[PDB]
Amino acid sequence: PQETLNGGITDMLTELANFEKNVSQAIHKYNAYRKAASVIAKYPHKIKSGAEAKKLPGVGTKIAEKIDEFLATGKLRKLEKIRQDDTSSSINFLTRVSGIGPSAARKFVDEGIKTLEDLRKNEDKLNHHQRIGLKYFGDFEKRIPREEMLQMQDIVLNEVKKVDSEYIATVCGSFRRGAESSGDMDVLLTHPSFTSESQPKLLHQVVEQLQKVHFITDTLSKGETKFMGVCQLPSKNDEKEYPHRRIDIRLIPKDQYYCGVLYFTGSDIFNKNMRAHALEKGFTINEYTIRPLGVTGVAGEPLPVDSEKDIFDYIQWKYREPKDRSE
DNA sequence: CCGACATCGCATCAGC
DNA sequence: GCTGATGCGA
DNA sequence: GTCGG
Ligand SMILES: Nc1ncnc2c1ncn2[C@H]1C[C@H](O)[C@@H](COP(=O)(O)NP(=O)(O)OP(=O)(O)O)O1
Ligand SMILES: [Mg+2]
Ligand SMILES: [Mg+2]
Ligand code: NA
Ligand code: NA
Repeated sequence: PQETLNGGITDMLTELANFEKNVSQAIHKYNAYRKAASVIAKYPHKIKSGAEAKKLPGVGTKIAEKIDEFLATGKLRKLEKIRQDDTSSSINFLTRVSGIGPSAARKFVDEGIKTLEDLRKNEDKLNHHQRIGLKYFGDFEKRIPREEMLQMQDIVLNEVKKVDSEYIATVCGSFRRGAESSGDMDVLLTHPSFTSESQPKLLHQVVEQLQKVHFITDTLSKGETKFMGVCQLPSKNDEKEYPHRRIDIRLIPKDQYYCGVLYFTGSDIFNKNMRAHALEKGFTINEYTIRPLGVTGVAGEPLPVDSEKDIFDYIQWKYREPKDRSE
């Protein structure tokens, strides 16, 4: 449905969502507000009353009232007030820095630190993730065009095969679904010598090579199975340098790779749909495995999976190209 | 009336 | 020192 | 905040 159809309402609900997470520390009210924002933004009619919207799953009494006040006054008093609030609005803002959550932001604002400049003055009070978050605050809220993503995929698949040609890597996320832009790069990785019933060196060697050719520039976190960091395309000729980008690389056992690929390909709402279909079918799907329920409710052993399609077959669903997995 | 609401790897903190 | 908890991003 | 056992 069109943007400014009920855009005024969904912006209201998303604002309310973020204050719940970042200021009130009420994570379930956060998800609640977003569930309503989502179900309304897909509703193909301009909403006339709070009662009209209350018919949608996720829209209860309190949001129905808020919609009324909005439709009648063009604003929400509680939201207007909380926007005015110097403490609460500063807390909400600081959480836009990756590494700073609802709790850290609460602390900074307590001891007087409210803005980016305040963060820049106080580097010694920040940890490694947060410094990188501050350093790339602007870049991180930018989107990545598919053309850049393709160029990034080139570098990654190249350097990975160059380390060891038996590696298997797949760029998942929205990129794999064909999207015209992406928020980050989600890379999945496996090797024929790494399974469930089974070398930690496998992930480290890939990160290292990518740092060598200077594709990876910073590191947020890194273990034996998951890498979170920053990456940048090399800049061409004398043209303006590319934004720094968020990139994830995680090493998955060969056994669990395609449950991994399928899950991390998304979309979000496709996953929950395909998890519940799926449920009436007597199977249970997580990111690792698919297991059979289970005549009382016991899970049997993990079932063998050697492609995405296998998992589609178990639950008797027609395989669907990542292109169509928007839900 | 009252609990569930997605889930997990990693960094750092709190406590011993 | 170690172990578990907590915060964080996704 | 919403839904439902
Ligand atoms: N809450 C959730 N429930 C089910 N799957 C989820 C999930 N959160 C993440 N995933 C799975 C499904 C997601 O598709 C996949 C990648 O996570 P992202 O990179 O955070 N989201 P995407 O890459 O699609 O879009 P973009 O990055 O351009 O903003 O991880
Ligand atoms: Mg992504
Ligand atoms: Mg991601
Ligand atoms: Na409802
Ligand atoms: Na943040």
